Amino acid sequence: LDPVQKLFVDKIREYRTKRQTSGGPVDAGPEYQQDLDRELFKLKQMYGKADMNTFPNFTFEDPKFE
Amino acid sequence: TTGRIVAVIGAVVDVQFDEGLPPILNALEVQGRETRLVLEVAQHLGESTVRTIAMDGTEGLVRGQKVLDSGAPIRIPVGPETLGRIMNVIGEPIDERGPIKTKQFAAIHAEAPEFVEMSVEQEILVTGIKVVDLLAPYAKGGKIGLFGGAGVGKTVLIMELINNVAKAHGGYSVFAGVGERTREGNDLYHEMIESGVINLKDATSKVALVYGQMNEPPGARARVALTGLTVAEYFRDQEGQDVLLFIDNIFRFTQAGSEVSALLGRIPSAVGYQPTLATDMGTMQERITTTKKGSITSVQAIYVPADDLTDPAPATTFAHLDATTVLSRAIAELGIYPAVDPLDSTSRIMDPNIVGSEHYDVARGVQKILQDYKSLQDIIAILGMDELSEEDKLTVSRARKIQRFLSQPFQVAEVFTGHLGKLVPLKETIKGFQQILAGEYDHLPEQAFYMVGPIEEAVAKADKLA
Amino acid sequence: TTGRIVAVIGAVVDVQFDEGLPPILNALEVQGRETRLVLEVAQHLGESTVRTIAMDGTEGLVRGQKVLDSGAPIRIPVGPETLGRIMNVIGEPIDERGPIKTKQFAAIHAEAPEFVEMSVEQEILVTGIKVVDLLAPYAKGGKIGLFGGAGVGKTVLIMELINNVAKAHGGYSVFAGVGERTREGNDLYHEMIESGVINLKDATSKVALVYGQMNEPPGARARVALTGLTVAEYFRDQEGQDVLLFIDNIFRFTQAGSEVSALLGRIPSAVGYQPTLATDMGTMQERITTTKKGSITSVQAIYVPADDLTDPAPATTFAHLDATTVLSRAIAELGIYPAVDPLDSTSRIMDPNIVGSEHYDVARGVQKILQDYKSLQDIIAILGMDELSEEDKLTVSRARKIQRFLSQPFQVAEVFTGHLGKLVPLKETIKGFQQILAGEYDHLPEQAFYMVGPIEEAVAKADKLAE
Amino acid sequence: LKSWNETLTSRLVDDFEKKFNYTAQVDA
Amino acid sequence: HYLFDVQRNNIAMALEVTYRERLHRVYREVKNRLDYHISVQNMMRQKEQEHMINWVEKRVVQSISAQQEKETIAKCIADLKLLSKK
Amino acid sequence: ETGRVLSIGDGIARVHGLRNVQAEEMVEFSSGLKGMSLNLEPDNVGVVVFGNDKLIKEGDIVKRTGAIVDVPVGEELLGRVVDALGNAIDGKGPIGSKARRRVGLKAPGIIPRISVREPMQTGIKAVDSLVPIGRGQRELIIGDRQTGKTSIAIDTIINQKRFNDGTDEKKKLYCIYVAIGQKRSTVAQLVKRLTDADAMKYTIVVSATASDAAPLQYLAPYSGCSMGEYFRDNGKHALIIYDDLSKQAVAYRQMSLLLRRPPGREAYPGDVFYLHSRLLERAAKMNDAFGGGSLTALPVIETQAGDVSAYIPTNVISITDGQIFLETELFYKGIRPAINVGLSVSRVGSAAQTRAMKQVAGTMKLELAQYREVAAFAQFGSDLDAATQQLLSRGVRLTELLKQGQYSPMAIEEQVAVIYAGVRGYLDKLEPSKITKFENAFLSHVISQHQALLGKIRTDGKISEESDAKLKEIVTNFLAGFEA
Ligand SMILES: Nc1ncnc2c1ncn2[C@@H]1O[C@H](COP(=O)(O)OP(=O)(O)NP(=O)(O)O)[C@@H](O)[C@H]1O
Ligand SMILES: Nc1ncnc2c1ncn2[C@@H]1O[C@H](COP(=O)(O)OP(=O)(O)NP(=O)(O)O)[C@@H](O)[C@H]1O
Ligand SMILES: Nc1ncnc2c1ncn2[C@@H]1O[C@H](COP(=O)(O)OP(=O)(O)O)[C@@H](O)[C@H]1O
Ligand SMILES: [Mg+2]
Ligand SMILES: [Mg+2]
Ligand SMILES: [Mg+2]
Repeated sequence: LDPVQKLFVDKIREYRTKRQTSGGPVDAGPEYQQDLDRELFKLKQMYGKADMNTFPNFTFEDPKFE
Repeated sequence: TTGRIVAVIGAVVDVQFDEGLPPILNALEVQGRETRLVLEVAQHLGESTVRTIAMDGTEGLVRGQKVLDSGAPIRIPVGPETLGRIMNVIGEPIDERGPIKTKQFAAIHAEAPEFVEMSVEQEILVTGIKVVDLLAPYAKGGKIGLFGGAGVGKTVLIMELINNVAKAHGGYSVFAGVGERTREGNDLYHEMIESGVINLKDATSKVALVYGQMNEPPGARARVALTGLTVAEYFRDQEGQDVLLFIDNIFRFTQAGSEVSALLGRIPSAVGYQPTLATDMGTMQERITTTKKGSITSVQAIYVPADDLTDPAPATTFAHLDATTVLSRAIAELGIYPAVDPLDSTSRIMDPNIVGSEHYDVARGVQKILQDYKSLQDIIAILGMDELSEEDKLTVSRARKIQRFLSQPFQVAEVFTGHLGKLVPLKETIKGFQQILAGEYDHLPEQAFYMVGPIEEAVAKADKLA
Repeated sequence: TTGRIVAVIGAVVDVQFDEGLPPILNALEVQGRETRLVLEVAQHLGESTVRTIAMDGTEGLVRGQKVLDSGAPIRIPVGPETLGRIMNVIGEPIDERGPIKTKQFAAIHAEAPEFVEMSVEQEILVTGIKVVDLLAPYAKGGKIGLFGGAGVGKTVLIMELINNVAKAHGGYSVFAGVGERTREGNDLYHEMIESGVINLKDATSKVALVYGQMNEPPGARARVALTGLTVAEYFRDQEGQDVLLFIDNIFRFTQAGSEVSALLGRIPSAVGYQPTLATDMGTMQERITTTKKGSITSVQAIYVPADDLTDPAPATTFAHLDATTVLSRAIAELGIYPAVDPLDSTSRIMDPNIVGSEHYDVARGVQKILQDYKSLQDIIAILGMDELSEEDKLTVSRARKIQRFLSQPFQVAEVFTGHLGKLVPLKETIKGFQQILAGEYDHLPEQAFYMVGPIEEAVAKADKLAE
Repeated sequence: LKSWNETLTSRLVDDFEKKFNYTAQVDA
Repeated sequence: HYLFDVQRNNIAMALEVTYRERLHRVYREVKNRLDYHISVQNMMRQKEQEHMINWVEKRVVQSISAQQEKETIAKCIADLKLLSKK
Repeated sequence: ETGRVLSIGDGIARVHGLRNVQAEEMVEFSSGLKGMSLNLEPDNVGVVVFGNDKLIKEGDIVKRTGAIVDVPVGEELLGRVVDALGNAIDGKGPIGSKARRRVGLKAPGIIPRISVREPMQTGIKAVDSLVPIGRGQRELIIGDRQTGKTSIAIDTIINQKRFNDGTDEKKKLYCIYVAIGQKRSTVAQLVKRLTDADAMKYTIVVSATASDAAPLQYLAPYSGCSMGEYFRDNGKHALIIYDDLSKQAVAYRQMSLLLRRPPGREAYPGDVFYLHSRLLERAAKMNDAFGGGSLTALPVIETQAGDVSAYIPTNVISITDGQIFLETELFYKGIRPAINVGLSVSRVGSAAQTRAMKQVAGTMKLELAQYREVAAFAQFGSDLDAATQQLLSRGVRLTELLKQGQYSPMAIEEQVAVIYAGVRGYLDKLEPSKITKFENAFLSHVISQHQALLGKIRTDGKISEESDAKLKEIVTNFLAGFEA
């Protein structure tokens, strides 16, 4: 309990050189981008395919009958 | 690394690794045959030996013979470069059309959709099959089960559904043939090329085919159910798409299990089945599902051994469905096709709040007169029709019409029925029965309602006789 | 000596002994428990090891844990200071009233009353329950059995039995609930304190309670009945007394035996009972008996697994009885409680030279007519009633009356029935039926016999239903 | 006809907040 | 006109149900066109913070494997085990 | 601290070491996986893995926990949805689990208890009149699949709104709902059903399903019990529903067979009775000296083709304090909820109703087991005396009464209302084909008019000649106003 409270510090001498290193998600390589597009399709699914930045116009429909 | 076959029996083989040892589930690779012989670890026996289930014939193997770990599960092609291609249980292609060049891969095993991912979206899926629609409707993105004994018409019914459904359907469909007839595959293939759901010319194909039929080893039948599983899985998730999964026959999966459980060394359970019939199933089964992301409407044909609806296999499977259609030899033998038991097929959406209490009312009204007829069934058999009270003489006649008007000549067996293939829309389904029930037709002969479309073809028929 | 646990599965613990290998049956002691754990020895696997059943759950034990050879078989608080007290499997009291205080103790594994000690005297114990007394009377100091499938009124019967028979009795009673419902023990304690066969104050308690319910292990249940009878075996042999021993449910004894049998090394036998279902029962029923020295009226209740009276458990139980009341689901289902099958129930003393020609001749006459009615039963209900003889619509009429007059509002069943309890003296039962049989009430309608006491109380309902 | 009578009785964020704000039976 | 009024309280009720539907349309569209970004930022703060906390791994496997002076801080903290326990 | 793995397969890990491990003590695995000791043998501990045993490999490391298995407890669980070990799975971040009870608790012996007197209402006419449950009772729901076995247990929790959204601290009933063996697609669709009707708030929902490991279904209904044991042992009222024990048993069988424990009937293991016995005893009605608190338990069993001889269904019936049978036959016949009166029993009888129900239906359970048999005897069109002409002339109407909608309980007061209508003979002259449009009116007519009478009977739970008198006209004031 006295030789362990500072080994939990090897974890923000890096957490540091990361949440400050701007210039893009660090060292990514190709992988980083592709996947951030697949989950950009399916997350663009449950909702629709129209413009998400604009206010949707409105087509309306009459009441059916059984 | 490397290890050796030390025991072989049937599809169960025992490999010894001195260095290292493959996780349970690692596809191994036999080194020494002209044929990719994947093993699949399923047990660590200790003494640095593992026990594996083959994925093909094991004639030839020898005590000795080397095996290489693949470091992974059995992994197969997934993605859109599968549509139109027939692939086997390990991903290898078998339509003799080269390889399946594809970006990514998936493993056949995989944990199942967590509780948060479930979706309670219940919307009706009309089939244009009178019994199914009127009494136990299928649900979009639901699990569907077709129960039948040998020859009652599961395969025909799955086909009719594939036709009345996956022909005019913007979205991907996967068909897994698990341990059934190889000639049924050849048949599907051609039938879907002509109709053009598969296209050899393009990548306009809308269907993927996974096949491991009743000629392949237990292991293969054991697993292939999952290969085709994995495929559908992708189209749901990495595409948030509308997937149609057809399997025929999901039973052969549990059966094949049984064949191997013996030599894997488990102790036999009820009726000889594998100890692990409920979970072996349930893992596999619960992957077939509609999640928040994508959406799978599943239709599984389920064989019933010796017509025993209590046999663990069919028996357990019921738990897993949202709509069930049960086929009885009894009915089929009276030429009532499709052979649907009206009092044994059910859907978890026959509910007025979901189908509108005109539907729910004509349904349970048919379902009632039928089950009233069924009670008289005994006295009519011993004493005869005459001893039937007057009220009851009717309950029969009406019921018997309903019985007959649930028959519907499918657009497939245009060959056995000879008759022209009808497809009846929910409206005229619900209508026609309502009328029959309110006895507008007590003046028409029975036959008049046997094998027709809407209630017109009924009243219409009745004339051509007269 | 001292021994060390070698292995543990479910309810079966093997133990190893440096020196003192305990004889089979010898109760062993588990050192180190927050509550006492005994291990009845069961076999010598050899190499100084013994397999054993636990008289409680083995949650916690550990390979090597300390076990001590208690030197002799489980021993219990046999003696007079057990009355009003709820004992258990191993003696320990559990009504919370601190040690049972006696200096006489007996092993629960006895031998059995030899041939020469057998008493041949049998005399009719009237119960006031019409059906039993008319058709299959119990006998003072004899083995009685209550057969029943689940829910047919087995347990309720035995209550209305302990209410009637065991109240107007000035001897000692020992009720032992083997393997059934804990709810139902608590339930009886308090009824038996309201009536005060158990009195918490004085020492006028006439009822020893031993208990081991469906919540305890197989070890417990397998032996709870061995205990409760050791308890009633004392009150017999000593006093020369009239001990009433009730069990509920002697079935749970063989079932309990079943559960461990597997883990004990037994190829299973038919229906999958122990290969020993037979003798296990024998060297244990053969103790619940009546010697010259004393008498024990015994009233067991037997579960019939799935109602199959041929299931090797209830089946083997029949040999060990002198009078058997068998309960019918089909009767109960018709509302005729107590659902006694007047044609599957039997007494040894249904002999005209024991109950008299009036009694006998009258029972058998009822038995007959009910049987005859059973015979017309699938003519009529499928081929027109009035197509019957004159003789037959008559033997139907009377039969259905007889059949209903056989029901009784039980005093412990008012909660269900809705009518105040009842109880008919033997001779008013004989008379009642003799009459109905004789054609004296062919005018009163059916329901008038349904659930009344003495025959007249039907002539009562005969007008009450009229105007 | 009456069953159709018993079902019915039961029933950049500032560019969205500023833009947010049958009788032929009196015959037949 | 009884058979003629179930239909006059059907139309006065078959429009009560369509005019309520169009009032929850805009909700199911509007609150959606932005509850979208409630997610296009959700997968973003997590995924990044995956590669972010994971990036930790490979820079610490580089810290011990390299730095021969991170083999001294080995025998260190570890000999402080035997002790305490006893 | 613990040792090796000898061999692994099928969720069964043999372990060479752990020499001081408690039997039934949970170990932990190399990969961070919680297991469990069950076979303490000479040279190894067979351990039932509580999850995917792919991660395990020969040689891995197994470490003791010291603890017998336990789970989260207390109000910090209500409204949630936890797996069989207590972990939350509805994605709402951990529960406030200060309270941590053991699963392996034995049940209350004889003294800690008292006769079941406390009415546990289901709001189902059928049940609350002819087979009434009471707090502390075990009443089994048994039946073929798709008969309505669940829409019983659901309709009952959904009934407990009324009491849990009020003042009276005795009438309150917190609900646990184990879900063993089912498919997530359903567990969910079901929570959604609870939520909608707004009942989810007072309701734990432990869920171990199809895909969950074997020992996890074994354990689930126990866990869900401990959670309900707290509510009773601390002076409150719990209703746990195991759905279903059939699937659980199957699971226990798997473990047992894989553990190489020689198989018995239908392959199950010997103690397959003990399993349901012990679990089901743990529901009790604690006596005042212990809290007054209760645990009513509705176990659920599923039969094949009706076969109640099946090993299991016969066991569980021998255990519970009675049961409701279901029967597809009645179902389609129109008798929804399909019950089979004559074959359903409540071993606590009226001792668990209000004296309001009791007065309208206390000898009508032995009447619809004789009007039954006395319409099956004179089925055919002939003649029968002055006594048995009426019993039929009644019953047909009476049954049209227990015919009940779904997801629409009733408060005991209203139940007494309609039951009164017939039982006292204020319907004895009406065509059955109407006895529903009738009730659906005469009960919204005497809620809009006399919240009066309901007030009394609801509260004192009885019908004094007072209350009765008012009725005696409110009724009459209706038959003559329709037909006559
Ligand atoms: N829906 C149908 N309409 C008319 N005739 C049918 C129908 N279905 C089956 N038949 C007839 O009965 C046979 C069985 O069809 P099939 O769908 O193959 O049964 P099955 O469920 O597949 N049993 P099996 O394929 O052997 O495991 C046909 O080949 C027909 O001659
Ligand atoms: N009182 C009722 N009136 C009309 N329909 C009902 C009623 N109760 C239940 N149902 C319907 O009958 C079906 C079966 O109900 P359910 O509770 O799932 O029985 P079950 O035997 O538990 N089904 P399962 O879990 O597959 O065994 C449902 O989908 C309901 O909508
Ligand atoms: N004497 C009786 N009179 C009326 N009904 C009875 C009577 N005895 C039993 N019953 C009915 O049978 C049910 C079960 O009784 P029980 O004796 O506990 O069955 P078991 O035989 O398994 O112990 C009761 O709860 C009750 O409704
Ligand atoms: Mg087929
Ligand atoms: Mg009992
Ligand atoms: Mg259910």
